[PDB]
Amino acid sequence: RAGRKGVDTVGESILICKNSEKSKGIALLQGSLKPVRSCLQRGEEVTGSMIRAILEIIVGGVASTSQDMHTYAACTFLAASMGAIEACVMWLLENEFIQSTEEGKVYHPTHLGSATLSSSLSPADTLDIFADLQRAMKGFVLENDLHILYLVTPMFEDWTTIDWYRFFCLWEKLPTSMKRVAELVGVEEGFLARCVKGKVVARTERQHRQMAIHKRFFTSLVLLDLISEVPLREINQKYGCNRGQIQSLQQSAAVYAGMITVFSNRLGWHNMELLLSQFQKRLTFGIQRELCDLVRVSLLNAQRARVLYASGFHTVADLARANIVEVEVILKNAVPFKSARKEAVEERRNMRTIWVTGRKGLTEREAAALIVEEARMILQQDL
Amino acid sequence: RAGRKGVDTVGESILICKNSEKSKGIALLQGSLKPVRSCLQRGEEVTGSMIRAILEIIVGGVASTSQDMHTYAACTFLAASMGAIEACVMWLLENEFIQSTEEGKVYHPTHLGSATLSSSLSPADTLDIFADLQRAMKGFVLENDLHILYLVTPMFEDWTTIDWYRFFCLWEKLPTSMKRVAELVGVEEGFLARCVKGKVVARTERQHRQMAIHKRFFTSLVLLDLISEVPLREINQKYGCNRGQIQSLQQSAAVYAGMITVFSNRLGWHNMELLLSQFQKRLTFGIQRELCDLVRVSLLNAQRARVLYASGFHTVADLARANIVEVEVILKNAVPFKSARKEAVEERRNMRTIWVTGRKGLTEREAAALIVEEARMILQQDL
Ligand SMILES: [K+]
Ligand SMILES: [K+]
Repeated sequence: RAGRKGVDTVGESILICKNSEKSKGIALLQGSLKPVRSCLQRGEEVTGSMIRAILEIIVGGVASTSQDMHTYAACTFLAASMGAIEACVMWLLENEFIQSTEEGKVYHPTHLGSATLSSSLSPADTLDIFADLQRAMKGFVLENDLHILYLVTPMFEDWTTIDWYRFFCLWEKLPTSMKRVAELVGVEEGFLARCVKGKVVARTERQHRQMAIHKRFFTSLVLLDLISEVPLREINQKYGCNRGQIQSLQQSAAVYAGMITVFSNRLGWHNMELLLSQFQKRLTFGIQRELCDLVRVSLLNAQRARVLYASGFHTVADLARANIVEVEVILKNAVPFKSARKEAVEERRNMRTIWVTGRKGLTEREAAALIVEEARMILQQDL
Repeated sequence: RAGRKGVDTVGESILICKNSEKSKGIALLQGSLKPVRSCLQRGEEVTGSMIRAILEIIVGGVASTSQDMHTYAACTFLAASMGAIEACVMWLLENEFIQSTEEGKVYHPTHLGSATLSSSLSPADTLDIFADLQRAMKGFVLENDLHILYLVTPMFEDWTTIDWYRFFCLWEKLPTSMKRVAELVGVEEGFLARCVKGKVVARTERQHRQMAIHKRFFTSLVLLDLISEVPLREINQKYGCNRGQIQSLQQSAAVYAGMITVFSNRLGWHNMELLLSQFQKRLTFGIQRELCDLVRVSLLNAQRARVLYASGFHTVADLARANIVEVEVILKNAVPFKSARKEAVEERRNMRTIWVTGRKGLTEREAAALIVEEARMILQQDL
């Protein structure tokens, strides 16, 4: 990124080092990129990338027989550099992903197969997800939205560094209704104590998904406050994570929530599907059910939707009838100031202070007129 | 075992083979024993045998410091053939087995440590056992003896080849009170179906202790009927296992039941200890609580104790007052015949038909007199 084309004569790069790390710095300047691996490499005859690859072609209906499988193996990048394929096919058979009809040896997708493909889910993750859902449908808590959120809470990657001492403090202060959900999932208070007392991550044993469970329940709490319209600064102080890690999490959970919804629909689990089908939109914007209609407008996010709701505008229909200058004023009240704000400067009438995507700078007035204009266009398309 | 010392001139050994397996047979005749491994060998820096070895010397109080540890490492068979030790010490620290007091670096046993040593349990198994007990004390079924038996049901080795189709048939016919115990443990009906329908053992994943759970619950059912004085032939037909596999199981479970009882006592878990402390004796002989007093006599097993109980002799005290020839007759009624038995042969008055340990052949009369004689000696020692 050193050197602007058409602007600079040269691009300069400086790597600051010490005498001790002097040799490692030179290694980088002379270093070159490593050769590209296939990521489908084989004491592991089976592998995730291959299992998914084989599942996609069989369920999709472009690979039926055993001859089609090895023909596919020829097209891979792994074979370009110049058994394992057969192992993945059996794996799909053992775990009810694929069917075999002896037309000798022809493979067809199951309901679980077609569901996994439509859900864009990884076959390795689908097994635990399928069990987790069946476990939840045997005993489910409906008095709050926490248990539902847990099912759509992603835990395939760490989104933040969790302070366990902070976690235990929230555990005790946690209401009884949410402790019931914790117990029902696997959250044991004993494991939480062995985390604060001693910084033993363990996780060496495969059976230590016990760690992931507590990380997942911690995350669901964050997502619970998030769709409860709890301020980002409160969530930051309460949990110990920045706004960057949160936004990356909600956009991840919004997508994941859609996956579990599709997965539940293709298996015929209507009751479970019915509950989940409202959280994709709520996780995206971080809102409650009431603001779901307002946030259809492009410029209206969580903060702008709430202040317009609390001012009499509950729906797009109510927002189309709106007086523009009234919308503008309500927007002006949602701004965050360090001092308890909420002189006359008439030189700020042209200040473009509202950002969009692929944006021209919008004034607070122009944005308001756009919100009312868009609301009317949507109101007509609703008929 | 070919050649009797002082009897035979030679010992002959014949290995019958085919032309195809001819070469493998010669390999055995010329073959010799492999060198003895240390079984404490090290991508495994930690190992079970070492962890147990280190735990025993610290808890026992013969190894306190870090110098004592490597001094011990010198005495091992592994070092005789001529790092890992330090890894095991940390493991004992991470899992609350051992304490460290910075007298720089001195290691002491915890309550969990001293309990494991007194229980003769393996440190690797103790972790899951400790969790299983804590899980059981949160929700425990007392209406039957099944849930208690599960806690003392050993599953570290396979004692028989379980027919899963047979298992599912017993599952449906299983009463509601015992289905509640199954659910409470982990027995899912879905996994039972995927065993009968398809012979997929899986168990490749470490998290597949789900297999062990169903094997363990199957075993507890056998142990339940066993202490319910259900005939060995019925248990054989019902489950599909021989009397040899059963006897090896009960003597294994009798010992294991004693271990869990001691383990519970050293942790202060009195309520749990109280329930378990009656099953070591019942698992040994395969009896109900009523026969616990009778089986104190050496010659009285499960079968002989029951027929004497059903005939008026409930205790050793009642058995000391007994008329010998009456005891003899009751014993004669407990014999199993193929025909519906239960001529006059007075030539069988000297037939030694009762076996003992380190035995002279006992007549049904001599045995009866021994039972009454022993009962009197015990009755006096009871005072
Ligand atoms: K929007
Ligand atoms: K006895």
